[PDB]
Amino acid sequence: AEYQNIFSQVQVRGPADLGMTEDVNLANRSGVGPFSTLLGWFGNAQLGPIYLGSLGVLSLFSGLMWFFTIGIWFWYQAGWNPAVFLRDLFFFSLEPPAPEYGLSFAAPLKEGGLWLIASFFMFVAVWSWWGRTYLRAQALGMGKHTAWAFLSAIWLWMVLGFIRPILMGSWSEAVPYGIFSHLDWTNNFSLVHGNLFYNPFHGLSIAFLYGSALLFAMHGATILAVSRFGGERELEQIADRGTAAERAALFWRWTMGFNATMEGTHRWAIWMAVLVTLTGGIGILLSGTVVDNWYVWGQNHG
Amino acid sequence: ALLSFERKYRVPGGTLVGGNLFDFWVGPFYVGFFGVATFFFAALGIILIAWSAVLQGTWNPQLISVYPPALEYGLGGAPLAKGGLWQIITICATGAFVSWALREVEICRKLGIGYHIPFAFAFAILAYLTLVLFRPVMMGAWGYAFPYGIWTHLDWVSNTGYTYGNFHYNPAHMIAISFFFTNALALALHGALVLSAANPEKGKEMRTPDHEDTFFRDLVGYSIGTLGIHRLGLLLSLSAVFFSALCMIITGTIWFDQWVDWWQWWVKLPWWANIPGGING
Amino acid sequence: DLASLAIYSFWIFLAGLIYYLQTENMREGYPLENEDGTPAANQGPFPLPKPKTFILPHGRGTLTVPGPESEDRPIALARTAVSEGFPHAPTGDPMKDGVGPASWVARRDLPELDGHGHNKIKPMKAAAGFHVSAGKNPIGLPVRGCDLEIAGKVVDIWVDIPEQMARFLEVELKDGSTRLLPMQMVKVQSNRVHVNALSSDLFAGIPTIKSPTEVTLLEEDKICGYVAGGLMYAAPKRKS
Ligand code: BCL
Ligand code: BCL
Ligand code: BCL
Ligand SMILES: CC[C@H]1c2cc3[nH]c4c(c3C)C(=O)[C@H](C(=O)OC)c4c3nc(cc4[nH]c(cc(n2)[C@@H]1C)c(C(C)=O)c4C)[C@@H](C)[C@@H]3CCC(=O)OC/C=C(\C)CCC[C@@H](C)CCC[C@@H](C)CCCC(C)C
Ligand SMILES: COC(C)(C)C/C=C/C(C)=C/C=C/C(C)=C/C=C/C(C)=C\C=C\C=C(C)\C=C\C=C(/C)CC/C=C(\C)CCC=C(C)C
Ligand SMILES: [Fe+3]
Repeated sequence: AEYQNIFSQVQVRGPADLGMTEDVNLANRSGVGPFSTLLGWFGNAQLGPIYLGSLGVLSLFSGLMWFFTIGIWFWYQAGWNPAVFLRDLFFFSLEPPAPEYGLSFAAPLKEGGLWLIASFFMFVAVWSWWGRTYLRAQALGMGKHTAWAFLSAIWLWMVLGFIRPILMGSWSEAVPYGIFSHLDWTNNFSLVHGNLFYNPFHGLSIAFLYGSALLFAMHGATILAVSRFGGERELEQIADRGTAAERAALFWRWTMGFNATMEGTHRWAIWMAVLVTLTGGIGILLSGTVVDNWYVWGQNHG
Repeated sequence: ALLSFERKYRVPGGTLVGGNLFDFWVGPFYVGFFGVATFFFAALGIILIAWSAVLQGTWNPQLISVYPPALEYGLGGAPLAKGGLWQIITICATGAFVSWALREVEICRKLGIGYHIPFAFAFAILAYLTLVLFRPVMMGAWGYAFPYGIWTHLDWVSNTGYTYGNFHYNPAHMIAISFFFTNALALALHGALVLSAANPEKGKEMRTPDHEDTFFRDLVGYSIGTLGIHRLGLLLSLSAVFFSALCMIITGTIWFDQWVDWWQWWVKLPWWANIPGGING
Repeated sequence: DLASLAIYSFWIFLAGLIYYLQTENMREGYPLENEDGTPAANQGPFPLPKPKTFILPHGRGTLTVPGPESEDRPIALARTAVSEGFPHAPTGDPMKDGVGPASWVARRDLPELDGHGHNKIKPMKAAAGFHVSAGKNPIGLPVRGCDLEIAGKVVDIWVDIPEQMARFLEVELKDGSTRLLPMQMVKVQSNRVHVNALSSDLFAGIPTIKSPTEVTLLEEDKICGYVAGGLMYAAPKRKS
């Protein structure tokens, strides 16, 4: 076997990397976690340190709060029985209020209120994490791209659980918490709307979703392939193009007749990915608020 | 015709077949021997689709559609218009894709870089071949294959999945879909990380991998790192397609009932089948 | 209606976005050139972009792309045919000359530096706290080339300090001098390190570096260039 750089042949270990201080309040980094040899065949061996600020803690707490809320309703649905719980794990489902309560918070705890409670914990957990996304970047003087991109994931999630239920007039329109139910909600959502294959935004979304597997497979292979000239050090190849970046561009140019720069290909990346949910969320947003059947709409576009 | 740093690499050699015979470029395109294979297979197959498009009555790409032989024909050939055009176009398709990979191997050799790209492409080729050749052969007919039309092949996706109820319950399809999703997550993250370092705050100087490592650890207590993430993209991608093929090679061959039903192996275990309470007692 | 407005607008946004993305990837390699180095007639339908400036962090200066472009190095190749589009033969030894799959670019002849200004890559011996943590340790293995002849002994590993990753084997010749091999082009096994790209007699010819505790981006390019070149150019002495 000639060698492929998929796993490492040697791990090498130094002092724990505490990382650049920049405008970061170091009060808040934890200290280093331990070192997984296992992780280290593949990527980095070192776990931690993590930073937890006040916003940090907030997010992570309501995080667990949502998880723990879903989880009692599951133990309850299991009637407190540990073996039943394990057995019926994918079957338990925490559902939203019935269509009757509309958008009200009135619904009893045991038929929708528990849902909104968990939904409330999820909403502050996600959004706080979001601002955590930006803040960690500010402290380091990095650009804002992670938060912008994370905003695209949030837009679908937003439209699914909140924007769309409001616009349609009730919380029953939104998605159960549970492994099978959310699958069922999905399949079901499509049926009620005329099959999402006829919704042009769905189709676009697939093109990007598949497209991201294409791009990353291309890109990840391209790098591993030029990794024998230090290709993986993309930022310094951006600052000072080396043979790795050249031989990369020219693979794609000789194959398909155009190519990227080491920096550009990352902008293909961020967009290919972000467009998946951007596009998706427009597609759901419009479902049933503006088009009740995609087939029908499709029949005479306008 | 050339990129500014390009001449120095345009040297003779690396070919797989043909020696120096088809070793040249046309505009930016390298020409394999396999560049010549691909053009022949791809132009023949396009010609046969344009052909087929008249035998069928339309010139509109949203209508052109080429269907496999009907189930009745089993594994045999089938007249040109009753499915054989499809049989020949599929042979062109495979011919054209396998050439493309082999052409990519040749480009790899001239350039002194590794074989990762075509190896990766190969998983796509295998997925296609799973839909149009492996699965139909394990099942008895070319007619289980999908047809070549923009909108008619989604017809085939709906029809095929709905033969097992909600396809969501196909457990390999679940793992596949997880791989796809995680892949798009890694793609968003990698892109935005690298850009956020090369394009920092403003007036500010370019960040370093130490920054990229640092931001990640700050956010989630971990960073896989710059070699890591490219290995991961590759793995996530390829794993997605591998479980894509696996979920389809097994559907209709070793499992052919309603996928939702498979799950009963779990719920029906001795230790708890008959305990009462919860959703299944 | 609204859903038709959104889709059609989206197609428009999508076209500008493709355009923007396409132009962005022109900040290198462009303008296109003829096989003789002068500007090609046709540059395709995309204009160059207004240029941008990266500020490099250790008073290392600027990059501003696109900008005027050259190889900053002689290219020992000549045309092998009378019109655009054929291979250009190496006029010399391709390996010694840095052409073809042995090519390197004229990157800066300083070392890439960590986030803290220190050289990123050091021999493990001058790197405090750094040791081999898992897998077979190469150090002290004999190094074998594609002719199955021994060409030296591994005497340290050069490591990436901030990513904690092996990046070269420093290997010693009959000579007593050393060369760097890219970690990615060697196979570390039980009783030896095998190197396929190079025959035993082509190790002396590996590009040498100026300090023995630093590599520069330029040296790194010439070394990686050279060994990758061997896959094509040492195929004469490669056995089975
Ligand atoms: C993969 C599992 C299913 C399947 C499920 C879906 C579903 C579901 C959807 C599509 C959609 C698409 N699929 Mg399909 N599709 C399958 C297999 C294929 C094959 C194949 C050779 O096996 C091809 C060529 C396509 C092609 C297509 C495109 C028409 C469209 C957007 C794809 C995309 O962006 O990919 C990522 C790739 C890129 C961004 C690279 C660009 C790919 C280009 C645009 C493809 C052009 C194909 C061309 C029109 C065929 C022309 C003949 C040539 C002249 C020879 N599908 C199998 C049977 N496909 C979407 C659609 O809108 O349907 C109308 C959609 O919703
Ligand atoms: C029978 C079912 C219907 C169908 C119904 C739907 C429905 C309904 C929807 C989709 C959606 C999608 N479908 Mg469809 N779909 C069908 C058939 C297909 C087929 C196919 C035929 O092969 C394909 C390839 C797809 C593909 C796709 C995707 C492009 C798109 C989802 C994008 C995404 O990334 O979601 C994954 C990403 C997210 C959901 C965002 C998550 C972000 C949040 C912020 C993260 C929260 C994390 C949480 C806190 C947990 C943390 C735990 C941690 C470990 C700590 N569908 C059939 C036709 N499909 C979605 C879409 O937009 O379409 C318009 C959608 O709503
Ligand atoms: C109602 C429909 C069913 C369903 C039934 C099916 C069926 C049936 C299938 C899938 C398949 C898939 N489904 Mg499902 N699926 C459903 C729900 C979903 C949802 C969702 C959110 O609800 C999602 C995200 C998915 C996702 C997926 C993936 C796991 C997989 C598609 C990718 C793939 O296989 O690529 C593999 C990629 C290819 C095959 C492309 C091959 C490219 C080739 C090699 C080269 C082409 C080049 C081109 C010709 C060049 C043109 C010229 C140039 C453009 C210039 N399914 C619903 C429940 N799903 C498919 C699968 O697993 O396939 C194996 C499949 O067959
Ligand atoms: C790891 C798998 C992921 C992946 C990877 C991947 N794809 C790849 C590669 C890699 C590494 C390449 O190197 C190669 C490439 O050159 O990319 C630019 C490629 C490629 N993947 C492509 C398409 C493609 N990949 C897809 C998917 C995926 N590719 C996976 C998700 C899809 C999806 C998701 O649906 C599509 C549509 C092409 C851009 C390119 C392959 C180009 C090629 O092989 O060119 C040769 C052939 C022709 C130019 C003409 C076609 C020949 C005729 C026989 C016509 C008819 C065939 C027929 C089936 C028509 C179908 C009709 C449809 C409407 C359904
Ligand atoms: C082992 O035992 C213990 C005790 C640890 C507990 C175990 C628990 C387990 C295993 C739990 C499993 C949980 C699961 C399976 C969760 C799955 C969730 C899924 C699958 C999908 C979710 C999709 C969610 C969406 C789309 C939600 C969007 C939500 C919003 C937009 C917020 C909505 C707004 C609300 C509720 C209003 C409140 C706020 C204002 C400002 C008015
Ligand atoms: Fe990258």
